[PDB]
Amino acid sequence: QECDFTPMLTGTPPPYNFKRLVFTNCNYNLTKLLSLFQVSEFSCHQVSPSSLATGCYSSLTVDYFAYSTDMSSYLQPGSAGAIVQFNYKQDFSNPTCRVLATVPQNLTTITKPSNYAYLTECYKTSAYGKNYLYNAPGAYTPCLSLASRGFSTKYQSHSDGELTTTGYIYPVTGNLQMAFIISVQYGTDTNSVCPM
Amino acid sequence: QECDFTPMLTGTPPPYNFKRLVFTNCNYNLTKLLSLFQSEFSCHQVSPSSLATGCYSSLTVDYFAYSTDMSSYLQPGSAGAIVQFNYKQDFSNPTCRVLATVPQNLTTITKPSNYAYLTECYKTSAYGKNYLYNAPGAYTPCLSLASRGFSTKYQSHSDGELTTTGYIYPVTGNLQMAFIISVQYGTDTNSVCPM
Amino acid sequence: YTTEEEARRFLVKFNHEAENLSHESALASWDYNTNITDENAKKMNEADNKWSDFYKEQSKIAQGFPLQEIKDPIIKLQLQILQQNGSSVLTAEKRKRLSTILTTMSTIYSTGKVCNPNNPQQCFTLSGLEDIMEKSKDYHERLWVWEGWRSEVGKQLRPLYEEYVELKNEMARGNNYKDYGDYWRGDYETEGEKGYNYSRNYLMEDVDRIFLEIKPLYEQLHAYVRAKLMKAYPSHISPTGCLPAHLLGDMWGRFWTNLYNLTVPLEKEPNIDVTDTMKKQSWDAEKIFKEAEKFYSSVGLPNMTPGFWRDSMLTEPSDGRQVVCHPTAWDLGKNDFRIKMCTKVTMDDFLTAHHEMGHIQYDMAYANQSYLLRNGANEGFHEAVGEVMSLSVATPKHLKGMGLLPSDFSENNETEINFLLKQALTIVGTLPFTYMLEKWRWMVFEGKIPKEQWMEKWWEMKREIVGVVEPLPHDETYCDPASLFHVANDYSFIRYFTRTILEFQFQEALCRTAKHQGPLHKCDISNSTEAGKKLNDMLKLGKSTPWTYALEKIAETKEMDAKPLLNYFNPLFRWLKEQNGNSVGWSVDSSPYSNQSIKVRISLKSALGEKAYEWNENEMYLFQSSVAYAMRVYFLKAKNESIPFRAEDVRVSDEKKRVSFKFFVTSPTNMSDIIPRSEVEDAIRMSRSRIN
Amino acid sequence: YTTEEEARRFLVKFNHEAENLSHESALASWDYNTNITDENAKKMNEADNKWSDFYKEQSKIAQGFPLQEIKDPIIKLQLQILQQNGSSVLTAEKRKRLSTILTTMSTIYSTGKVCNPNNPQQCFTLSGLEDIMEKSKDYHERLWVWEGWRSEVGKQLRPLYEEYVELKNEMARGNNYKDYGDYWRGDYETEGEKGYNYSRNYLMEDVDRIFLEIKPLYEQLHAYVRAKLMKAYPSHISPTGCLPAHLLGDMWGRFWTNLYNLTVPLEKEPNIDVTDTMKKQSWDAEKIFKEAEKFYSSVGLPNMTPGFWRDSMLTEPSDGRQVVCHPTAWDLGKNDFRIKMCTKVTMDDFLTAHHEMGHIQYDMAYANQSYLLRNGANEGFHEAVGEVMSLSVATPKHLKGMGLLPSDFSENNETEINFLLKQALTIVGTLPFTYMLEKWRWMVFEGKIPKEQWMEKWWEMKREIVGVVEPLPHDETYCDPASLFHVANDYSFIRYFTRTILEFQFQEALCRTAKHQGPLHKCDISNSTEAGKKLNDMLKLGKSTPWTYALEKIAETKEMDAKPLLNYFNPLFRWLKEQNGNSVGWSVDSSPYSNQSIKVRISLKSALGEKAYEWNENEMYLFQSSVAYAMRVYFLKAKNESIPFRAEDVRVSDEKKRVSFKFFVTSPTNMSDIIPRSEVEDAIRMSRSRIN
Ligand SMILES: *[C@@H]1O[C@H](CO)[C@@H](O[C@@H]2O[C@H](CO)[C@@H](O)[C@H](O)[C@H]2NC(C)=O)[C@H](O)[C@H]1NC(C)=O
Ligand SMILES: *[C@@H]1O[C@H](CO)[C@@H](O[C@@H]2O[C@H](CO)[C@@H](O)[C@H](O)[C@H]2NC(C)=O)[C@H](O)[C@H]1NC(C)=O
Ligand SMILES: *[C@@H]1O[C@H](CO)[C@@H](O[C@@H]2O[C@H](CO)[C@@H](O)[C@H](O)[C@H]2NC(C)=O)[C@H](O)[C@H]1NC(C)=O
Ligand SMILES: *[C@@H]1O[C@H](CO)[C@@H](O[C@@H]2O[C@H](CO)[C@@H](O)[C@H](O)[C@H]2NC(C)=O)[C@H](O)[C@H]1NC(C)=O
Ligand SMILES: *[C@@H]1O[C@H](CO)[C@@H](O)[C@H](O)[C@H]1NC(C)=O
Ligand SMILES: *[C@@H]1O[C@H](CO)[C@@H](O)[C@H](O)[C@H]1NC(C)=O
Ligand SMILES: *[C@@H]1O[C@H](CO)[C@@H](O)[C@H](O)[C@H]1NC(C)=O
Ligand SMILES: *[C@@H]1O[C@H](CO)[C@@H](O)[C@H](O)[C@H]1NC(C)=O
Ligand SMILES: *[C@@H]1O[C@H](CO)[C@@H](O)[C@H](O)[C@H]1NC(C)=O
Ligand SMILES: *[C@@H]1O[C@H](CO)[C@@H](O)[C@H](O)[C@H]1NC(C)=O
Ligand SMILES: *[C@@H]1O[C@H](CO)[C@@H](O)[C@H](O)[C@H]1NC(C)=O
Ligand SMILES: *[C@@H]1O[C@H](CO)[C@@H](O)[C@H](O)[C@H]1NC(C)=O
Repeated sequence: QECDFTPMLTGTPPPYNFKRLVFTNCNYNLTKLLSLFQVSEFSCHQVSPSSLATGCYSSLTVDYFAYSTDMSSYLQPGSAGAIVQFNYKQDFSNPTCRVLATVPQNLTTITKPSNYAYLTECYKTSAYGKNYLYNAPGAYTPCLSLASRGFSTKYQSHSDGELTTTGYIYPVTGNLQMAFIISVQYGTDTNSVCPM
Repeated sequence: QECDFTPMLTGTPPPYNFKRLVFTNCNYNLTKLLSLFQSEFSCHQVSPSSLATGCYSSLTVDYFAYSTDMSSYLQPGSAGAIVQFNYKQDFSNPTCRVLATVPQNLTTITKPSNYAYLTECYKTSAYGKNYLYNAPGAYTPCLSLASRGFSTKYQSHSDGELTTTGYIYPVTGNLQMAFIISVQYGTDTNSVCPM
Repeated sequence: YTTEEEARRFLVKFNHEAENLSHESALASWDYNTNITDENAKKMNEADNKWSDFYKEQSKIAQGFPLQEIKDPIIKLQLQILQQNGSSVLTAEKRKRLSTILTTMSTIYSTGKVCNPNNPQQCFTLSGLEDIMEKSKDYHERLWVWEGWRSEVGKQLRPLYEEYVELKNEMARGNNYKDYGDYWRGDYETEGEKGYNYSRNYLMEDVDRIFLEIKPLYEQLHAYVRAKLMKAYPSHISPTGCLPAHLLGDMWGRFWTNLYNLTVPLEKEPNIDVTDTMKKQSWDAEKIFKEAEKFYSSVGLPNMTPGFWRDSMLTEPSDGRQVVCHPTAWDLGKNDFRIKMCTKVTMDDFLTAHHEMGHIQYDMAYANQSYLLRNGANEGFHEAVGEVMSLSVATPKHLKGMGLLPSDFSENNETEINFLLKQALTIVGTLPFTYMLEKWRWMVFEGKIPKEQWMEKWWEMKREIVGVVEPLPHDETYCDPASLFHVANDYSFIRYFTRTILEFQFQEALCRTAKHQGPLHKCDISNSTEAGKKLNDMLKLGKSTPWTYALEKIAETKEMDAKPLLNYFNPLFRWLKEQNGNSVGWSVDSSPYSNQSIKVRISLKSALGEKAYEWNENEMYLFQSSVAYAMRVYFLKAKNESIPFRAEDVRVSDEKKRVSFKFFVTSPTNMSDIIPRSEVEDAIRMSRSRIN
Repeated sequence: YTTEEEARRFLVKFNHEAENLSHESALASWDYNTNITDENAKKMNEADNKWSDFYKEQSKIAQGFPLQEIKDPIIKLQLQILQQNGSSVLTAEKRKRLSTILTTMSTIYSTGKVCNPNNPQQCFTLSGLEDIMEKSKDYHERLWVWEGWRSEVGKQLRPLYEEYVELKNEMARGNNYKDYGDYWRGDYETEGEKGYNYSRNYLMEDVDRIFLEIKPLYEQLHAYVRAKLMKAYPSHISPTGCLPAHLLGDMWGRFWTNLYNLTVPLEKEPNIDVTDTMKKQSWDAEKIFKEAEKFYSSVGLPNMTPGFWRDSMLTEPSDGRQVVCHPTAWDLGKNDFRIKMCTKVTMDDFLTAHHEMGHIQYDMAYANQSYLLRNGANEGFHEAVGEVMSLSVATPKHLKGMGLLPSDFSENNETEINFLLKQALTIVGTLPFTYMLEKWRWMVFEGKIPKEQWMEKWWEMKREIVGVVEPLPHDETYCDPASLFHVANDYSFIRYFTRTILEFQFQEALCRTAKHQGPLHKCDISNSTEAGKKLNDMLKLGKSTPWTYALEKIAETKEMDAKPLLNYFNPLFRWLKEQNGNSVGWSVDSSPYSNQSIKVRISLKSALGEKAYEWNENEMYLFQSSVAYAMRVYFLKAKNESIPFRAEDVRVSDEKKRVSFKFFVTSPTNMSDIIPRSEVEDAIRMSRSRIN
């Protein structure tokens, strides 16, 4: 079998939502990886992409997230903004690679989402104060729960039980943009993704 | 010969200016007369149909650029400048007045830039200025320097001691024009004969 | 080989060239009046500057020609009109001073303001002040506002007006005229056609005789108005006294029409109201003009030039170029005519349109005469021609006969009385006022009355002729007569009287041709030609002839008379004779502040002589303060109130220097005192030699 | 089984629903403030009405809970803040009367106007009035305008303000507090325990000691200013006297900065001007904000969330909706931060943007505490946090080090002196005025002095502390102190003094950590983290703790002091010590109208006995009138002039009941110094017993 992610090109990407996919012993071509999309920008944690073309080791970690161009400046962890502790964790692990993309129109299978949405304040209410929860590696926004209801208005907020959530809705104009994360796990094993 | 006025469809009609057209023993058909043009005709108590028979002295065909609304004032019922200071509304043997709005089928006819009718042509004097009036069979005797032309609103110029002032009317849309048919009685050599 | 044909050549060189500049300048003025822009303003400036250049060069080159050698009156009139020095004989400094002071007077008049102590943060200008005067029905408020405006405007107009009159008299004297009054009188003057004798002096006695004859009708109307007014404001009008000035409805009293509501005999009978027909049919602006043209032509006058109907200002432009809606009849010359007005659907608009049509008809009817004679014979005909037609067209019978006002209306013997009263409340009300004002200005200018007596004479006159008495005493420092409009703009004010006589003078004579039967108010100018022929004969003459000849043409008399006027009002006179058949008249003594004042005449000076001196307008201050203190302590001793009586709280009255006069005290902030005699008498008796 | 957890649950309950409703109300307010439309008024009304309704229902349902049973201070603070009744114990009629009178006072202040006699048709409102005050350079005109405004506004504000203070004192008394002064003093400490003995009344002696300590520097500066001021207006300033009130260059005297042009040591050395670089580079509005964000992040504090950059008002709307440019830091909650201001390219705009960003970043740090505690600890910290950073950022060294202001500039030992003088003319000038005004308002409120002594106390005070003397004597009817803005809007007016002190307190305390070497004015907040850590430790507390605890956290002292302030000015003090080393101070006696008046000795009433009386007012009336008459006749005696002297041309002053007077007379319309001693002396000698 082949390590392919063909069904990824299906439609709307995950908005707080997250996914995990893994493969087995296989063979993957670099030509298709190159043909995936043109060069917009890629940043790797002191690992040359070329060196990654060889070596079958534990696993890869591919995920695509809705994002925007300018906010990639704040993507780099250098501040305590709400994106890292109150939204998708910027998990740090074995050297990884971050890629910014602007998908062209010819991939008609992809469906443009209505509007972007990233959380602002999800917390466990208390008596004296707010008692903020903070995202941690390998947690993926533990708040979840009532956040599945959705957002409809500016600074829309709702609380259930004793968890309260509120987020921000960003209207989308023009072509959309995508962010790709490729986190790597070393070591050769059955799960390992092999090159060719 | 045939009492035909083919060269009438030539270009710009006379603006004060006038002309004389006459013919001799001939034949003329009513079919072409009807085909000449489709708007309003008024004859001096003379039926147009009765004019289709009999050969007699002459006709009086003249075409003058004009406007439909002023045709109400065309009828002589006032001392407006059109009669005493512009083309005489000569009265003679019963005639016919016709209004027309010429179409664009025959491009030979040239649309004039702007209309022009006199307002004041007079003989300047010491106390007054001798508001002389037009008379039948005269055709605006002022003339002379009026041939220079008009360029501006209420444009005025005088030569010797004759003063002239006229009006310029811009034209919008299709031009409009009128006919006059003053026929002369009696059978003679120049009589126009029907067929 | 000169004779006077040289003058003929000069007049040719003038008339053949004086045109073709007025046209363009007036076109620029039209463009500015229709389009409000700065470029149009500079166009007007650059046109009028050279227009006046041509005027002044023509004048300076035409002065040298002699006058006594002219025999033909036609050319002599033009030469006399053209040849004149006027203000040119004055020095530059005095001319600029006169211009500056005139501009200052105009500016100060245009920016008045008055407002109450109660709410000082809000104040009004004349525009809303006149509305308040027109609508307000409070004795206190109206008297207050009138007094405030009078004081504020007068206090800042005394020295400027003195200088203006002095300079005007000096310049008039320097122009070979005895007085400025003569200079103003120089426009009505005219020579004689070997059987006419009209000098300036005769005008005064003519108008005096006319007023003397007209007096009785106004006396009766005044009696009725006084009888009616007491309904609104009891305990303010003496049965035989005059009326308060501020109660005449209008700001100054120049019109009385606003009293109609109060003098209506009864509200049971509705008046004429046919707005519905044209309001529901919505007559367009063009159709009213067409109907007016048809009416005017029905009498035989030539209809307007067809070229006019395009170039006009009949309707609202509907754009950002704001325009003013004052109806005007512009005569640009060279058969170029324009009427400027925004048109609505109302009867007043109808009559104003008819008035403007009459104006333009009269102006157009004459064009053959030379430029310099293109005016009316006098200052009255040009509006009289329009006014007579306006009066004629208003008749209800004609309106019924022309399509409107169906026959479903039966007039009675009282509705016409109401119409006559409405007409009379405006046609006759202004004559006494105009006569008084013109006489006062004439005598002030000529100089019989010295400056110090400027104001003491005015109120005497108002008590004598018109029949109005001041509400509060006024000292000399005021300048009441300059608070008006025409006074502040140096506009001759006598035309109105002659015009008011002339309308009916023409009306009676012209209707004589029509062979009417009933009262003159039922006359008509309906379909006919001979009347039109007479009118054409009257109008076409122009300024080439003396006006007395014009009157003789149709009036067939060398002088005016009030007999047609009183005849037109005969039913009104007989109706009023049954209402005030017992008492009528007035006494020039009574006044509102008459039963509430006390004489003060002690001959302190002449009695002894020592330690006292002649009154020097100063000890009055001591008396004012002393009596104010006496009143203060009188109130404080028992009444126990705090009224900080001021100095300007005692009203000085008529004076003779003979140690005799009156007064009364007034509250600090009410302008309407009660303060009965007893209180002030007790207060003054209480005090001691601290005062006198 | 209740303890106090019932309070805990009720607290959680309003916590649920307060934040959202506050959010909608605040976003509606912002929507109006951005776009001006009529419907927005209805939106705000329908929001705030229900918002206040929720306030009232929650307050009325929260009142019944007891207070003495609360032990935990954290919840006790919230309960005490919440459990407040105040004006609710007042009956409706007087409440509506208070509201109406407050609105009337606001309206009357908003529509002032003063007009000159020379041109009574031209005059101004407060805006152009202030412009003229700022630009004019004429002694006479400035004195005139100040006097006119004071008279006009004062005369219409006495009874209203008297009733206002009466009702306010009654309300405070009925609210269980001794006086309104106590009620205002019931804030700004309102705490202290287990380390803090201090109560409300101690603030009085605290401020007294602080002012006493600060006095000498202000005295020296006053000496220098007096020495310099005589250049402009000779023969008006006594060497040892005070200064005229109207000559302080500003409407009242709150700021002296406008005098800098006149006290410049010399014009030889140009000041700093680097507008050229930014003007030619044309920095975008966002560039300055980004640079300021970089600066602030350079100290370690967190940067603003990305969402802020989207919803903002950085630039001019360029839309028909008109907006005001007054900078504001709108804190809407729920991490919704917005800045409203119009951006241009100027240094003042730069520092204002820095100040606003300081405001917002301070506000952000404590968002997670609560709702009710969303506030500063006192009235001074909130502005102090911005002011300290604003002071720091202006240092030339940092500006040179950040990229601008290249190294082509060598500072000298005089330029920093000029900068220090510029700072001092604003930082210290307002302290005496603020202290005096606050003290006067207090003592008027509690009722120590009766109403009749207000104005006689005020000018004494102004002579004592600040060092300003009235230009012309003022009687009791005036109400000078009400002409200010903060007086007429019932705004507490103590924050400024303590804020100004705490500013430099924090500056020195924080700079201590940075380990600076030279004068404190050269301190910097450049790259560092421990200072940022201390600042965060200060800010994060919020209102949950006493402010004295915060000062201990940084200041490590339980009270304030002026030692850092005087230390910061030490170079200025030494520089000034070499200029006024001979004389300094003032006497509360001298005045401009001191060498001109006359003693006008007073005879005793008992000495007369018969025909004697106490004044009870109304009698200096007679004296003034009589002397005016005497002067009028005096000018006519030999001068032959016609000046119409009036009653209000005699100035009463320095009265002691039946013990003494003093007076001098002034011209009708040019009241500066006219009518000197000798003329009036001769005039009064001339007259006889007609006066007394
Ligand atoms: C509000 O947020 C601040 C953020 O500083 C919280 O501060 C924390 O305080 C606790 C002790 O109470 C420390 O252990 C943390 O390290 C602090 N966090 C920091 C400095 O980021 C504060 O506690 C919060 N308040 C509430 C009521 O939750
Ligand atoms: C201007 O022209 C008019 C005609 O348009 C002249 O009117 C004539 O005047 C003479 C005078 O003798 C009469 O006999 C004629 O009957 C008039 N004609 C008409 C048609 O009314 C008028 O006199 C001329 N004016 C001048 C000053 O020459
Ligand atoms: C000035 O005083 C007059 C005295 O009459 C006041 O006019 C009267 O006012 C009362 C009410 O105070 C009315 O009932 C009377 O009808 C008024 N007229 C009378 C008695 O003739 C007048 O109101 C006072 N002016 C002001 C501003 O108060
Ligand atoms: C009011 O009187 C003062 C005092 O005489 C006038 O001030 C003088 O103005 C002249 C103008 O040339 C100066 O030269 C004098 O030095 C001024 N004198 C003083 C003492 O300052 C002032 O002009 C008068 N004001 C008016 C409006 O007439
Ligand atoms: C007018 O002024 C001129 C020029 O000075 C002079 O010759 C003439 O006599 C004056 N009088 C009249 C009546 O024009
Ligand atoms: C008018 O009559 C008087 C008196 O007889 C006479 O002196 C005068 O010349 C006459 N005037 C005219 C213009 O005929
Ligand atoms: C007169 O009364 C009428 C009603 O009859 C009213 O409309 C009008 O305003 C009143 N005033 C005037 C000045 O006509
Ligand atoms: C004059 O009579 C004619 C003919 O009957 C008529 O049409 C016309 O309306 C009448 N004119 C007037 C003004 O009544
Ligand atoms: C406050 O006012 C309320 C309402 O009248 C009252 O019940 C309460 O006792 C007052 N006192 C306090 C301390 O709240
Ligand atoms: C503060 O100390 C003074 C002096 O001993 C004492 O009277 C007062 O009660 C104390 N106040 C507090 C709040 O401790
Ligand atoms: C101060 O002087 C400067 C020039 O140094 C000038 O531009 C300014 O208008 C003056 N006024 C103020 C109030 O600064
Ligand atoms: C902090 O250090 C950097 C090092 O590149 C320097 O450029 C910057 O100016 C420093 N910042 C301050 C505020 O001194």
